[PDB]
Amino acid sequence: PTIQQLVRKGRRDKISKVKTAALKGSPQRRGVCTRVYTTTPKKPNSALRKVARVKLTSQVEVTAYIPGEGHNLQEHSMVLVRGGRVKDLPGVRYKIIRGSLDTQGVKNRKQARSRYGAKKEK
Amino acid sequence: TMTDPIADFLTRLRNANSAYHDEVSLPHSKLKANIAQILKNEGYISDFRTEDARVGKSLVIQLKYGPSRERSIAGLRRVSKPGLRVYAKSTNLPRVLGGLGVAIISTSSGLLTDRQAARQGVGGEVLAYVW
RNA sequence: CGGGCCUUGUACACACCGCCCGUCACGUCAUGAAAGUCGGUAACACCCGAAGCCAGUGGCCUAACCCUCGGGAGGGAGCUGUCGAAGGUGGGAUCGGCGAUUGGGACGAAGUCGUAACAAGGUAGCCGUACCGGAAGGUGCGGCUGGAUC
RNA sequence: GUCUAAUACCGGAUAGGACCACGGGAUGCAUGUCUUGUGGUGGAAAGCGCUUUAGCGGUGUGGGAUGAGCCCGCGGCCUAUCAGCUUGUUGGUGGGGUGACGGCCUACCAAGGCGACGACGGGUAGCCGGCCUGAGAGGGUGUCCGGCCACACUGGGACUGAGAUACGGCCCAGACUCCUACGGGAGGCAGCAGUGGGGAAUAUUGCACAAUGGGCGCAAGCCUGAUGCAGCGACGCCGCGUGGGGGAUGACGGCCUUCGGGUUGUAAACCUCUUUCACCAUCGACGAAGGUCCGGGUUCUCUCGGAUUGACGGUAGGUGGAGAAGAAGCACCGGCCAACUACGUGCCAGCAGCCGCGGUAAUACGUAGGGUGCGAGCGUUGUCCGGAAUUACUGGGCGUAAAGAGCUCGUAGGUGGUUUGUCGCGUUGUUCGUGAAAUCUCACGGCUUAACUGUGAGCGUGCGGGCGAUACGGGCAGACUAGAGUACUGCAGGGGAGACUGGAAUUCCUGGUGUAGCGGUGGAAUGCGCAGAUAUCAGGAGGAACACCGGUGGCGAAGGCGGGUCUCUGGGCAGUAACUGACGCUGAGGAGCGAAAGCGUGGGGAGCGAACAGGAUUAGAUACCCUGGUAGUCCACGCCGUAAACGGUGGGUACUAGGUGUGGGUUUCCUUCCUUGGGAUCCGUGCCGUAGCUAACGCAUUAAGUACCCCGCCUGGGGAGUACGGCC
RNA sequence: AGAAGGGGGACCGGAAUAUCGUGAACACCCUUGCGGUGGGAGCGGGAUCCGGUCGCAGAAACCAGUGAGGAGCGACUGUU
Ligand SMILES: [Mg+2]
Ligand SMILES: [Mg+2]
Ligand SMILES: [Mg+2]
Ligand SMILES: [Mg+2]
Ligand SMILES: [Mg+2]
Ligand SMILES: [Mg+2]
Ligand SMILES: [Mg+2]
Ligand SMILES: [Mg+2]
Ligand SMILES: [Mg+2]
Ligand SMILES: [Mg+2]
Ligand SMILES: [Mg+2]
Ligand SMILES: [Mg+2]
Ligand SMILES: [Mg+2]
Ligand SMILES: [Mg+2]
Ligand SMILES: [Mg+2]
Ligand SMILES: [Mg+2]
Ligand SMILES: [Mg+2]
Ligand SMILES: [Mg+2]
Ligand SMILES: [Mg+2]
Ligand SMILES: [Mg+2]
Ligand SMILES: [Mg+2]
Ligand SMILES: [Mg+2]
Ligand SMILES: [Mg+2]
Ligand SMILES: [Mg+2]
Ligand SMILES: [Mg+2]
Ligand SMILES: [Mg+2]
Ligand SMILES: [Mg+2]
Ligand SMILES: [Mg+2]
Ligand SMILES: [Mg+2]
Ligand SMILES: [Mg+2]
Ligand SMILES: [Mg+2]
Ligand SMILES: [Mg+2]
Ligand SMILES: [Mg+2]
Ligand SMILES: [Mg+2]
Ligand SMILES: [Mg+2]
Ligand SMILES: [Mg+2]
Ligand SMILES: [Mg+2]
Ligand SMILES: [Mg+2]
Ligand SMILES: [Mg+2]
Ligand SMILES: [Mg+2]
Ligand SMILES: [Mg+2]
Ligand SMILES: [Mg+2]
Ligand SMILES: [Mg+2]
Ligand SMILES: [Mg+2]
Ligand SMILES: [Mg+2]
Ligand SMILES: [Mg+2]
Ligand SMILES: [Mg+2]
Ligand SMILES: [Mg+2]
Ligand SMILES: [Mg+2]
Ligand SMILES: [Mg+2]
Ligand SMILES: [Mg+2]
Ligand SMILES: [Mg+2]
Ligand SMILES: [Mg+2]
Ligand SMILES: [Mg+2]
Ligand SMILES: [Mg+2]
Ligand SMILES: [Mg+2]
Ligand SMILES: [Mg+2]
Ligand SMILES: [Mg+2]
Ligand SMILES: [Mg+2]
Ligand SMILES: [Mg+2]
Ligand SMILES: [Mg+2]
Ligand SMILES: [Mg+2]
Ligand SMILES: [Mg+2]
Ligand SMILES: [Mg+2]
Ligand SMILES: [Mg+2]
Ligand SMILES: [Mg+2]
Ligand SMILES: [Mg+2]
Ligand SMILES: [Mg+2]
Ligand SMILES: [Mg+2]
Ligand SMILES: [Mg+2]
Ligand SMILES: [Mg+2]
Ligand SMILES: [Mg+2]
Ligand SMILES: [Mg+2]
Ligand SMILES: [Mg+2]
Ligand SMILES: [Mg+2]
Ligand SMILES: [Mg+2]
Ligand SMILES: [Mg+2]
Ligand SMILES: [Mg+2]
Ligand SMILES: [Mg+2]
Ligand SMILES: [Mg+2]
Ligand SMILES: [Mg+2]
Ligand SMILES: [Mg+2]
Ligand SMILES: [Mg+2]
Ligand SMILES: [Mg+2]
Ligand SMILES: [Mg+2]
Repeated sequence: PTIQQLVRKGRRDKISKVKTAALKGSPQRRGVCTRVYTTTPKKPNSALRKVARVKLTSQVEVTAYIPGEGHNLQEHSMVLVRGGRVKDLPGVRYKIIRGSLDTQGVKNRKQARSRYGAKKEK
Repeated sequence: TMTDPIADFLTRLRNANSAYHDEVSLPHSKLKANIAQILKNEGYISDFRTEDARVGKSLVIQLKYGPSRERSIAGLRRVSKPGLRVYAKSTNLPRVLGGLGVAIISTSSGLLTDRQAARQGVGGEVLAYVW
């Protein structure tokens, strides 16, 4: 509008909010995984969800989802955490990768068998 | 106030062509006369000429229409603006409607359109596209 | 009380048994304030100042030259001042953290009190402002129609 | 403490490219540049070997080549919630210092320089050819390679030398590890490795100097973690395999089933054929018209032609032997999106990017089967671009969706009517130079093709010089009246300010009459009165607002403005064409004006009336209704600076059917037929409507149409016009 | 607010004959005066800069503010 207006003050793009935090440019980052527990989703989709309060190696604290069924995580398991946000829960924005240091792959997994962590067979 | 009588002239052209006016009158300037000359010899209008106005010169141009009531100009657009001047070299001249329209080019060789500018070898100011 | 036709208003469409506002209570999270407190950063002023360059002094040392053979000439060691990093002192600036206590916000649940708005929403509604009130809100003054009436 | 040299050191003689002074001769771009002359001063060196034409040196200088130093135009992040920064700072003189100009430093003198085109400051960051993405413009990024810069444990400084951030040099301070006999010393992997530590995460303490580049020596030769390679990581790209031709009774098994069958499926069994890759065996490299020795070479050179020299490496590669033989997994299948049935589970497990699925029949969870897409890869994450025309230059918008500042004036800036001549800065044409190499594109060439490489042609958009041009923009010197302003004559108006002043009405007071009610409501009550109320008459006090005119109207930038008179005063409109001659438009900031409420001081206070109180209503009633009633409303002077300050529509200008009102002028025809009719034109102000525009509503000559100039503003909703800071 | 917190301070010499600023004489010029123009002697004052010298110490003895931060009350000077 009135190109002189553009030269006095140029077009400046809207601030792109950082989609993922607590990891600081890290595709994955590990955490000591305190306070594993189970929480409820929103008004629809009434269920129980396995989440963990992770002290990440950015010296931060976040909430992560435990994908799949079953976990051996109690209070101090060295977990690897990546992105991915669940729709149902408000404060969940991260996911522990199954099949890492102290997160075993989900048992009895024969379909897709790379997510959730799983060797083929013996 | 009255800025860019070039755009004033071509907007008078647009408004009267859209209103199916046989003829338009406006102030005369040498640039307007040469623009009307280009419009003539490119075939977008019929004759133009000049009155003895009360002050200055008065430029009247006639608008040609087809056998039925179809516009001989499909539109037009000022391109060089007093708020933004646009210049084009002979090697990168604008192409109006891919060629079916023309662009008035101001050059050291005087006012001359896209074909003359390309095959004469100089570019420069691009006043408007008529098409 | 219910029903039908036309028009009007509507934020209702589960269709007024609709929708919907705000406190209060419960939970979670982000965040503001806060006596104070813990850090960082960059300067500034002054003090002390290494090495080091520079400017002065230089009895102690001395192979290149002269010489009257006595020595001399030329140089060196050593000593002081200016500037100077670091350090010290001080008062500010500035960026952060924590903080008893306190304030609002957002999201949550089938909680409590009302019913403020949407129909003339039951006192038309909104705007600014002022005062008042558990709370939505009420009222005054001016304004608007994003309301009405003749 | 003795003793010994040198191409180490010192002293000399001569030697112009030191100097000074005076001059010539050429050129300019000013301090200035070169070639010379005269005179007076000055400064350099060196030797080392020999088969008897083995050879290495040195010094003074003129010019090249190369490297470098410095300076400058342009370009390249965020931020004003950073507006005042600068004293050796700005300049000069005389000096010093430097290789060199230079406040680079110093004595003196003056008081200048930078900045809203963003100084100073805060935050972030190595920069680039490039790389990623995109149609491009753009956006992200700066990793391999290459160029430039900076640094070398942290901080400060000098030395040698042509050349110094002097990584593996020196001096000092500081922090850290080690030895000491405690006095004292040593060390700096961001070189090649490699170790520990952080992380989600990135490797061998290998070989060769075979080649090239480099260092040194007459040379052979020695050094080179440069370099060539080699090992490990699917880390990425490319290439190739894990068989092929037949092969139905369309076999078993599996799955589904409407129980007749379908599907896996020529896919299998079987026959037949050939061995890319892997296996064994063997030969065996190019990279070396190279590097040295010994025959001959007329000497420099050259080969007839003989020995020997490759880390890669017995590697790549050729050939023989054997037989389908040793070699496939990953993801997904509701829509985007290509790919479906069954069983197990039953808001549970769980899936998911999105919107959604699962609560007894799940194409959406787990398993099976089938299928799809891939394939030594397939998925998840993270990051970036795209889609996103959702920051819009290309390429967006602001009446009601987010968006016109409340209004105006005006600073910087942006922008600018008609015409003449010139400059040629922009613009534009051409050439020259540069725009390294590599990268990207085109064409060939070779590694078995490919990835990769090489060559030739584009790219290198930009910049500098010369020669053209002046149409447009810009500068200059002019001109014109059309925009703008002035003058003159008229005109309309609630435009503003001050003073005085008028009447109605309300309230109160004084009196006259007069008696029992008045008031108020949906109905009441509180309340007023019986001490004389309400009512009615007369007089008086006071305050506020100015009925009828009055309108749909007029005026004002907006907010707003009307009882009358007087005084002062602003703007607007029309006409004449008398004057100026573009003086215009807009306007970041800024300044002024700015309803009502509110605030300060002082007045005033009838009526009304936030608060308050009572009454009523009500479940409650902090309300609506009633009765009172304080601030306030009014005045003067300040402050506030906000409104649905709205046409929810910024200003200016030009153009684009009309129809009909109304307000203010001017002008022509029946002109005296008065008719104060008809027409034209200027400026308003409304309604309706065409084209056009719009999501629609609607706007529509007073645009929300068609265009141009300038400004303000928006980028999903909340959080929030809030916090923090700052200004008032 | 003298916020706080710092620095300098003595003597001698030079700058220094007009350094500078105060006061203004002999002898020259002009409307004749307790007059005016210049002129600068001696006499005092202050400040700076440079160099040197001395001590433990230069404000020299005597003299001569402690400062900062947070509350309560009272505004304040005053009065009892
Ligand atoms: Mg009927
Ligand atoms: Mg709460
Ligand atoms: Mg805080
Ligand atoms: Mg010293
Ligand atoms: Mg707290
Ligand atoms: Mg209500
Ligand atoms: Mg209400
Ligand atoms: Mg009600
Ligand atoms: Mg209501
Ligand atoms: Mg209100
Ligand atoms: Mg009230
Ligand atoms: Mg009102
Ligand atoms: Mg000897
Ligand atoms: Mg000699
Ligand atoms: Mg000599
Ligand atoms: Mg030699
Ligand atoms: Mg100086
Ligand atoms: Mg000088
Ligand atoms: Mg000099
Ligand atoms: Mg950095
Ligand atoms: Mg695109
Ligand atoms: Mg680089
Ligand atoms: Mg790197
Ligand atoms: Mg280190
Ligand atoms: Mg040197
Ligand atoms: Mg080293
Ligand atoms: Mg290394
Ligand atoms: Mg680790
Ligand atoms: Mg070598
Ligand atoms: Mg390698
Ligand atoms: Mg590989
Ligand atoms: Mg891997
Ligand atoms: Mg491939
Ligand atoms: Mg073979
Ligand atoms: Mg599909
Ligand atoms: Mg089922
Ligand atoms: Mg599934
Ligand atoms: Mg993703
Ligand atoms: Mg875009
Ligand atoms: Mg995206
Ligand atoms: Mg848009
Ligand atoms: Mg607009
Ligand atoms: Mg809006
Ligand atoms: Mg407006
Ligand atoms: Mg104006
Ligand atoms: Mg203006
Ligand atoms: Mg201006
Ligand atoms: Mg201009
Ligand atoms: Mg012009
Ligand atoms: Mg080929
Ligand atoms: Mg090829
Ligand atoms: Mg190539
Ligand atoms: Mg190139
Ligand atoms: Mg005019
Ligand atoms: Mg008036
Ligand atoms: Mg009266
Ligand atoms: Mg009264
Ligand atoms: Mg009476
Ligand atoms: Mg009475
Ligand atoms: Mg004139
Ligand atoms: Mg402004
Ligand atoms: Mg004002
Ligand atoms: Mg008021
Ligand atoms: Mg007041
Ligand atoms: Mg008050
Ligand atoms: Mg008062
Ligand atoms: Mg009341
Ligand atoms: Mg009450
Ligand atoms: Mg007044
Ligand atoms: Mg506002
Ligand atoms: Mg208004
Ligand atoms: Mg607005
Ligand atoms: Mg407009
Ligand atoms: Mg009109
Ligand atoms: Mg209309
Ligand atoms: Mg529109
Ligand atoms: Mg938002
Ligand atoms: Mg605020
Ligand atoms: Mg504040
Ligand atoms: Mg003090
Ligand atoms: Mg003295
Ligand atoms: Mg001294
Ligand atoms: Mg002493
Ligand atoms: Mg007291
Ligand atoms: Mg006192």
